[PDB]
Amino acid sequence: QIDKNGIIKSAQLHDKDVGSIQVQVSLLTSQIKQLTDHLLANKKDFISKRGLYAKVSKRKRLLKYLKHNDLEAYRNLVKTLNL
Amino acid sequence: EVKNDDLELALKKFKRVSLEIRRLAQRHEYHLRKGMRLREKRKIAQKKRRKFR
Amino acid sequence: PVVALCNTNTNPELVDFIIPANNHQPQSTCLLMNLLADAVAEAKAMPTMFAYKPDEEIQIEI
Amino acid sequence: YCRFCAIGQLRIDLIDDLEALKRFLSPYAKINPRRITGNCQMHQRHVAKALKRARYLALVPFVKD
Amino acid sequence: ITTTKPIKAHFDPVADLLTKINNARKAKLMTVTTIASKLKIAILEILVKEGYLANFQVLENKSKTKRIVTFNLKYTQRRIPSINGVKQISKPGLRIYRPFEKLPLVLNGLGIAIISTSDGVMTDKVARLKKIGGEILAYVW
Amino acid sequence: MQYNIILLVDGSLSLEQANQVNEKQQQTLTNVEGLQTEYLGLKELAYPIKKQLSAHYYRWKFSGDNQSTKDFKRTANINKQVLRELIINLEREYGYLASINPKKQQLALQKRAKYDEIIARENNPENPDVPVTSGLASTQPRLSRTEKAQKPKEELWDVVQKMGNFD
RNA sequence: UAUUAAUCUAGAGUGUGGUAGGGAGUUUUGGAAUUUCAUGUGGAGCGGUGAAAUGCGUAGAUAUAUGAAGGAACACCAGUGGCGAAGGCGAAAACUUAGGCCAUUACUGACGCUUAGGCUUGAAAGUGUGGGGAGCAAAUAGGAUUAGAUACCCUAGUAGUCCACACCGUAAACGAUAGAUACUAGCUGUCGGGGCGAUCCCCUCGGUAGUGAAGUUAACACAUUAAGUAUCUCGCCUGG
Repeated sequence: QIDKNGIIKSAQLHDKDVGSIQVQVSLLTSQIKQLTDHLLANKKDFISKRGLYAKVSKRKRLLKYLKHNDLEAYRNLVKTLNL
Repeated sequence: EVKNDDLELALKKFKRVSLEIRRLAQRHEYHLRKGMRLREKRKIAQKKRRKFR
Repeated sequence: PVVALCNTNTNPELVDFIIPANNHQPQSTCLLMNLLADAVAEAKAMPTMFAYKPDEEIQIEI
Repeated sequence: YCRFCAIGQLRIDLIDDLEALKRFLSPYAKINPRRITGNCQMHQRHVAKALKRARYLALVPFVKD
Repeated sequence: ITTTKPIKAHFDPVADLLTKINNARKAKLMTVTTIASKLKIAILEILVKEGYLANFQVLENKSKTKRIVTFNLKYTQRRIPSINGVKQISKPGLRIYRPFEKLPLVLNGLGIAIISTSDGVMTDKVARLKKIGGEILAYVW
Repeated sequence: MQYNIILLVDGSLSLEQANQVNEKQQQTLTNVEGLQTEYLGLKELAYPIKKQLSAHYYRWKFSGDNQSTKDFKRTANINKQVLRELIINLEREYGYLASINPKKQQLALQKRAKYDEIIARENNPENPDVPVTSGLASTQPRLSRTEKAQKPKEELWDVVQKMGNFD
């Protein structure tokens, strides 16, 4: 469980945007936190490791896209440390 | 088996079901591999489909 | 050239004059054949039979 | 014809229609081919799974000759 | 008019429109839709005003978000296509340019080509007339 | 979520002891107790389970958390008075949406369609008649506006005459 | 075209609703069955072969009723079946979960393809640590086959054949079709969703299959899941 309904309302810039970048990266880091525990529990579920690699690659792509187009791209670092 | 109450109709049912039993047994006295298994499975499926189509 | 009683699904590139009418069924083939015979019958100074007569054609099958 | 493609009971367990499972059950406690179930995929896999469910719970015999 | 189905730009303007021309020439059809672009607008109008295909219309949606173009090809009662073959020499990653002295003719007696030097679209004859070299679009015959 | 639990009893003992051991097994749940008390009477098994031929089958269904299951697994197996351990949460393909369930009319249509009451009714399934609702609204409307004026052309079939002038 | 500041969604993802599937792992078990060990039945044979032999056989074989123990794989539905990046994934579950699909009228706005390097798995066998050897059977032995039996069958039998740790990365790892965006005749069968709405069909978004146009390929043959015309990125071919 990730409790998407409880985390969607915590990183938003408006009251109707649901597809923003910040909510996307919040979802991605929440998935990272969940699946890290999942993989350290089950060490042979390699399809889960491939999926985690896919989400971390997508998160890195999003971070690069932000750092390329927008200077305001480090709010999510000061709350949840990355890199 | 069960249902032996007729002189010949029950005999026909018994022989048909026993032929089925023997055919089911034919795949259980020799060694085979998974690919070979898939092979006779596909062959039997195609043969039955040609029987019905 | 040659004219063809062109049933649908046939190749139109082979045919030069197309007649789009039913021919698999006989009820249309008889009428079409009679019409073409009447069309070609004028060469003999022999009057046509159908296409101008109000009487209906005959059809018998069983 | 399939009994289950037409009514849309939308759920299969032991106490939806057990006598229907028995009718679907072979005289030798097996499962009838596609010619009897009347369908291809989904109600068929539903009833096969349910017959397995009852088999584990011993509502129908594994083998009865 | 109101085709009520979506279309999208495929990879790139020049090859996107040339793919639809390929479809036109091989499928022997009449009307083909696609998305709009200034380059495609200019090449279509210069190609039609010289008399090489049929007419075309530019269309837009209810909201000012998307612009599309459909195009028709000249045909005859004898059912003869007006196009025999199209080939682009320039491709994504290969943007070759020519000077005025070396302007590639197109099978001089027959072919038609467009050269975007600096002013949108100019055909080969006016390109020679103005003595200016640029980017060759493609060869059509 | 909601759960479906089946429980068994050992031997042909009385009913009060069965209810008592059922209650004893019920308290094993970790935090949530929404039990439903019912049983299927007494049914004879087609094959022996451990050494007996008949037993009582009890059922429960509560809505709680998923941790309320493993405790039952290590407790019921330890209890030597149970014979079977079916535990199903919800994961068989099921529907409860209030737009598909109101379709039992088929059954209401079924029995009367197949029930034999008059020697004149002759029916057989797999027969197409295509009842029509006269409207689907599934067409994905997209309108456009014209911004340039040009003229189209009409098309006929390629009719060819082989020189038509042999005379 | 680069460069650029702002841009607008259809590209593309995210949310919502519906729906599907042997997707992966972990933990519990069940059955029939084989083998073995026992308690009763019975007396000359039993096990194999184009024909015969090795082996077992009054220290009651085989057969036969029941019990007990245990190791592997999950008949039956399982099909022109579905998912899975690949191999593969079929008894029953609970758990943690993975990727889809469909309407997406919501949200953001070019974030999208490739990616030599770097990593993620990897059919089987084998290697080094624990269980087990129930069946199987490389090797070894014995009996027949022919001048020849290190192979062709029978008897046993060697590790391995599974469950845990660390490997090793080769497969005819096959659709012999690198991975995406377009379009193009049809026809038939088949799975999911939507409304329609007893099953029966009418459409749409999709995948899985055959048939078969132009057109292409030397030919076989490919085709709406291209080997057709296009285009993009990484690899390979320049004779054994």
